[PDB]
Amino acid sequence: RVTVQDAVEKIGNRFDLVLVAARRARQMQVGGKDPLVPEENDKTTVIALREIEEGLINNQILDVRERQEQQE
Amino acid sequence: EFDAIKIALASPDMIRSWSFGEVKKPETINYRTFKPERDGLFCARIFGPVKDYECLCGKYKRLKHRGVICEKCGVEVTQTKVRRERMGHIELASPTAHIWFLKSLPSRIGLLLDMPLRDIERVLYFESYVVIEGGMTNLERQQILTEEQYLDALEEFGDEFDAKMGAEAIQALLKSMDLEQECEQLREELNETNSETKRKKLTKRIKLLEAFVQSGNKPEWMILTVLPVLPPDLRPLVPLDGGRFAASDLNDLYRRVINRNNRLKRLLDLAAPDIIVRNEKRMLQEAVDALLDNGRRGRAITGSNKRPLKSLADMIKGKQGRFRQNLLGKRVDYSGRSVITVGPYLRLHQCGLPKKMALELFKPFIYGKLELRGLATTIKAAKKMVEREEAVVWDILDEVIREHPVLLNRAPTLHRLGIQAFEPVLIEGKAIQLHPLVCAAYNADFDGDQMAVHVPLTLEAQLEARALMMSTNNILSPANGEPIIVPSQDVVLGLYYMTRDCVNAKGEGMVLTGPKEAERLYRSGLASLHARVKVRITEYEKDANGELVAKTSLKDTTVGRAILWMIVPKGLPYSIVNQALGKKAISKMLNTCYRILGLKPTVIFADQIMYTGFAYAARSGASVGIDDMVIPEKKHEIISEAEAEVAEIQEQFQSGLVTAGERYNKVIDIWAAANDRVSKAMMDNLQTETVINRDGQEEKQVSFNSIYMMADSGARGSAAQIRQLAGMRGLMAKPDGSIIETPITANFREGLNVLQYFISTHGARKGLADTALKTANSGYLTRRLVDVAQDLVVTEDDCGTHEGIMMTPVIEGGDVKEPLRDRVLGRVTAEDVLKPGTADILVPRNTLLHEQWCDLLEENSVDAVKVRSVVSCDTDFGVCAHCYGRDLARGHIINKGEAIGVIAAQSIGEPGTQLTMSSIQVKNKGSIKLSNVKSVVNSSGKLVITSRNTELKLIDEFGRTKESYKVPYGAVLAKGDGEQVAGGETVANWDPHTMPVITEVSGFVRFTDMIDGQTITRQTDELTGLSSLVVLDSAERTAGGKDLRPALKIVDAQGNDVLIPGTDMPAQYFLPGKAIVQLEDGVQISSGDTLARIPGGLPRVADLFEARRPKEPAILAEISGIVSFGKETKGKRRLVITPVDGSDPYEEMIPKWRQLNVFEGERVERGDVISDGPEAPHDILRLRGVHAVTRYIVNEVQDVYRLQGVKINDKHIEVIVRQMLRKATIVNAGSSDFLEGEQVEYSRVKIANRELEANGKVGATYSRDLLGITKASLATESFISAASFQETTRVLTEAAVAGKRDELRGLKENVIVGRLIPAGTGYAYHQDRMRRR
Amino acid sequence: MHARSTGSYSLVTQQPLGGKAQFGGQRFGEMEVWALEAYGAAYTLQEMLTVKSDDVNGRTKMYKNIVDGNHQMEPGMPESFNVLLKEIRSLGINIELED
DNA sequence: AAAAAAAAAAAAAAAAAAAAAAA
DNA sequence: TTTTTTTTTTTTTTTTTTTTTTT
Ligand SMILES: [Mg+2]
Ligand SMILES: [Zn+2]
Ligand SMILES: [Zn+2]
Repeated sequence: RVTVQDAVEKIGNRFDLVLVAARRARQMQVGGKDPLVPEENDKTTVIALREIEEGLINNQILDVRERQEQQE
Repeated sequence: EFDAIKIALASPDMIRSWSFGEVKKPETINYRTFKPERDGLFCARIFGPVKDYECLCGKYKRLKHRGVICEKCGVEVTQTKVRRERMGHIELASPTAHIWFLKSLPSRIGLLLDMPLRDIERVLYFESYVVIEGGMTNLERQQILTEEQYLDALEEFGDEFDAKMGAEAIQALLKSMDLEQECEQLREELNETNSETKRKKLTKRIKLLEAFVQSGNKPEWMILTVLPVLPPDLRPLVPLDGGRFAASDLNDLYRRVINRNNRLKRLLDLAAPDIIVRNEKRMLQEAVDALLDNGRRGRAITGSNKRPLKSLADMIKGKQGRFRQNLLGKRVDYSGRSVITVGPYLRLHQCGLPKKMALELFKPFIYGKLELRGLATTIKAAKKMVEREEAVVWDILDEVIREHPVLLNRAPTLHRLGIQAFEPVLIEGKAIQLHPLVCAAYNADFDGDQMAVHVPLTLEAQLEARALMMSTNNILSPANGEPIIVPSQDVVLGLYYMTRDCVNAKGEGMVLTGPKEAERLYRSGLASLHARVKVRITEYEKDANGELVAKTSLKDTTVGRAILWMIVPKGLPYSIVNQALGKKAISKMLNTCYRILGLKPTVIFADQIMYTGFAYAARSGASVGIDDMVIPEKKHEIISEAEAEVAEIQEQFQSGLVTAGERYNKVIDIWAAANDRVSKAMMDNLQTETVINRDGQEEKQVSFNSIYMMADSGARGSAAQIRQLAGMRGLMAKPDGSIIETPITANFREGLNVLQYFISTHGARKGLADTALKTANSGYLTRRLVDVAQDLVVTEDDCGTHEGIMMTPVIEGGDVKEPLRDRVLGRVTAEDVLKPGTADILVPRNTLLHEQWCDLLEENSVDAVKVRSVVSCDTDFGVCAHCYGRDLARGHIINKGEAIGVIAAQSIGEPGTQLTMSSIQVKNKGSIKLSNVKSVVNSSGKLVITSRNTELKLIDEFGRTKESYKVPYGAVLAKGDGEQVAGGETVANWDPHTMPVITEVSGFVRFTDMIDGQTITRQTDELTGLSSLVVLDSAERTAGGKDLRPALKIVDAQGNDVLIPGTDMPAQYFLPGKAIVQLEDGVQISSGDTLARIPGGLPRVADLFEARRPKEPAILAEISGIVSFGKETKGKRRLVITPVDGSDPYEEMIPKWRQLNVFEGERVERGDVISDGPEAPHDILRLRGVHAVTRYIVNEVQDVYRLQGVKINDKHIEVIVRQMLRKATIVNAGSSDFLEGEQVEYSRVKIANRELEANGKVGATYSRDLLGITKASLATESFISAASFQETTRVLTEAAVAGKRDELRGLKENVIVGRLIPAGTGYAYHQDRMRRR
Repeated sequence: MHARSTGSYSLVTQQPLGGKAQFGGQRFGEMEVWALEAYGAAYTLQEMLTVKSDDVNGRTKMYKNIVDGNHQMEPGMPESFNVLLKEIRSLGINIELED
């Protein structure tokens, strides 16, 4: 990835984008839980941004999954 | 994990609650062993174990009985670092006063007990017995007594009377006080008081009582009874190189205090005579004061030598003060440095980082990815592998830096772009390469400039460096919307060369194909690069709604132009590149690509333009041979003619026909004329001048001379400098500044002479020194601005107001420069834009004015639209997102959080060093418009203006103002309002000097009250050799005639007294003093008869921001009404204003020398300039109010910055203004405690009115007061910040006594304490944390 | 040129030792702090101030996370706040926290 | 008397007096 | 015409060598 304009409108704020992407990247770095999109030698953080742009990752989704496993 | 901070006076139980146990013995060590004597100053059980996870007894050992209090030695088993925080306390034998509240200067204890500092110190330091409940005696509670008076009091009433001497006496006084009764009585007195100083002191007392009431604090804690003791580590014992332990400097204070207190306990238990124990208490009070802050009350004690020793308070003061510590500067790790080197072949988001520096920055990352991969599992093996330069470590380092943004920071970081962040790509050697295009924001120049490389460690920081700061997400700089990735020096020369029309060259006259065959033609060398030829470019224009509509057609172009067209992305139209792309058209092309196809295509297109510019610049080989600085052949002839001219002028001056000054001015003028001639000649020889065959006859085309090619392209060097290279290099001003009479008559190509060059050195060195000084000047200005702007942060999505300023194109005296386009671009409209056609709403109310809406404004040509402004947004401690507009760094509306104060301050900063340290002729087609119009047909027949502040505008045929000129009073106006005035009319006309007394009607002159010899004099003016009457002022006229005012009760032809048209009173024109009444008595005047012949750099910006009042301010009419010269001759003339709408309450004195533009009696609206001259800002707020001080400050400073070359958007000045005037004086009691004399932050009074009107209460009115940025920074809303501005002890004392809770708001308190800077990621994090609660 | 990752630290300031003559890293002066504040970037500033200036525990923890392969700061108030708090509490001042 | 350790290398507070205003 | 209050303008106070202390 080079620019992050596509991710701005997906999470409108450009800072909540940063923290949400950091949440997903931390999940994908040591919290296992491989990315849902293929990687191209990309770091975990860029994969998080990529999936955010793909729309399949958002703060709501992360919270839903965290709550679901916290019920376990 | 820490919301707002609270500070308050500590209760003794609080102090004892801050300890595990009490110290009771002053001892340091055994001096034989390391024995921490029980209850010692470093007691093990009060502070912790000396060695980690140990008991002094040594029973338990190092983990097993962890966190166990040894039953024998009574010591926890924890790490030695626990010793760092375990506070202790020393119980005082007697209450002892706290010096800080005694000597806050003004003392808080003082007004708390409302006693003179002298007597309170007498009682405190044991030389007087205060009276305590004097009761039924001649003495009274507030009274004090010296020793003899106390003895006498004991003699007379020594049965029930009570009086004690010492700190404990002050404590008892504090026990005897009921602040509620004090509140009631002092508010009553404030109601009774009239003396403003009396009200001020009483309100100081009432604010004290308000503090103690609202705050939970109680005044009795002012007198300490338990002194806390810091943990031993924070006061390190620092053992000397011997058996003794060098007990710091504070520990010495503890030694003295503890010894004195133990001896006081001993004396109390033994009950020694009162004199000895009184002396002991005095010594203990002195010792405690010294412990608090030694050197404040008495002479500071010292250490071993005479040199004074510090104190606990010094820990909160000075450079080592732990308030201003994270601000001085931190040598951050993972840093770097290097010299810089150009980096073509890099993309626009890559920074070539050296190998030898990238294996010492990402070292730990290499360790991680190396040990994890198993190449060397143990860490020490990984270290020895990297230091062994083994080939695998290069691969691992490449992997880790695959995507791990680095931050490249230039030295002076004025802009917010000066910490841009790139991806790394590894080169060899040692030089931080750097993409060429991004050399502008940094401002580096590759002549030794050095940039530092930081790295973000934590994953959040990595995502920030890739999202918020990456070099490819900052095409638009903060201040000015247009791009700051703009092709600069060689890329533009390459583009220019690659597209230029040559009349005839190889490949002329043919039709090839689309661009591909054009590049094929050029590479093969068949067709020259410049070849006017038709090709088949196809353009994908966005004519349809978001659709690439493709159209192709045989279009003329140049072969090079077709070649360059391949780099333009799809969306742009072809004509975007068909000119000869300069530095202007190229930036316009790049900006258009931005607006039409978004961001990422602009980055791709900037890369491509830089590359295809460098390549063809090289293949051109544009080189500056000396022979291409052509000199005019007419130069010597023109200079000879100028020399003859000055010769004749000088000879004529020698004959006396022309004075020295006129001769000098004429000489310099003719030198300027000759210089213009030579400049035109050389610019004509350089430009054009290339005559060549076109395959038929000859014709001329724009030349290809490398100097002219550069200058026309705008690569580097405009017409002025090439003029200096070939034409005369001007007239260099002497060191004072006066222009030298004899200019330099030799360009650089020809030689200079010792005299001429020695002259040029003057201007050169003056320029250098002035730049060196303006460096620090701009630095100071930025610091003040960011000091008063850092408070803000965009924290509200919408304040839902309606009071947005109304923006109009700004007219510089007939020279409208900024249309409504810019100064309303993006900023959100407040009211729905209404088309000039009635009832036709153009755009809704709360809508963003992006480029298309601006285009709609242009097509409708709206001359005024109401735009929301941050100068007045209904928010508590921030500023509405909608009310700010676009961020002007990304385009969309500013998202919640992004700090604008430190955006503004820097944008109004960095472009500071660039800052340098009779009749109107209508020129356009339009109609006459007049503002503040009160005119009438004159005797001359044209017109006379009877209004002072009249202004004349030229409304174009579109119904839009274009030109505007301030019409002086008593001006001859040929036409009137509402008459067609095409481009060329000269309607405006007036005397540039003199202040004529025009009589708007006819009537015979009458010297009613103008007695000759007492008020006027029939003086024989020998200029025209005629007798004229001259009015005499108070000094010139007789004192007896002083009352006799020089009135002119004109009488009409019928002889009746001329009443002013529309008034019953006579037209008794009171002429001013020293006026020249040319007309005589019995002369029939006419309309407008003239009777009395009455006669940039940084500092300006700082003055405008610092609200520095002018030295001779223009005086305005504080209230609407008719003016009346009141009492005179009292040093300053007294002037009264009589509101015709109401009473006449307002009057004041004004200097006699300060001339008045208005006569004795004239109906003047408020704001009428009583006198002209420089205009103060603060009075504009006083009268015009907010939304007018804005349109003054923003207009003035943005004019000063538009003066030179820069473009500071108005949002930044507006937020600095908002921060400037966030405090208002209270106008009425309303229903809250707010006294009229009090001044409080405008937010506080705003919310006060909000909550009072929500209920049945009544709000308190206010008047917002302007404060200079230095003044505003001195003013504070957060005690940590004010601590950051020194006077730390005063701030702490005031906050503690007031119980002044402080928001962790604004970006300077959080940095000092160290939490998340609550602006961006920090702000979202904090709001999330609050939400989870 | 002068790189720096975890070289010799200072005496009393306990920051990384400054100066080219002793393996020093570039100084992060105030104006750069403003430069970061203008950007929303906060964690990078918070780490330029705490986990790479003086926080020994933070420094060690961050080094552990980096070598262990985890990119994560440790959320919590810098100990400098705690030192200042105890300094004030030395004086008879409550200086308590809030929510 | 020699050696070792500490520190040095204009702004504003207060008050006298002059001038205004009220009795 | 005399006294009191308020203003304002003037004054005065706030990394190396040497010095003081210790043996
Ligand atoms: Mg340079
Ligand atoms: Zn023990
Ligand atoms: Zn607003």
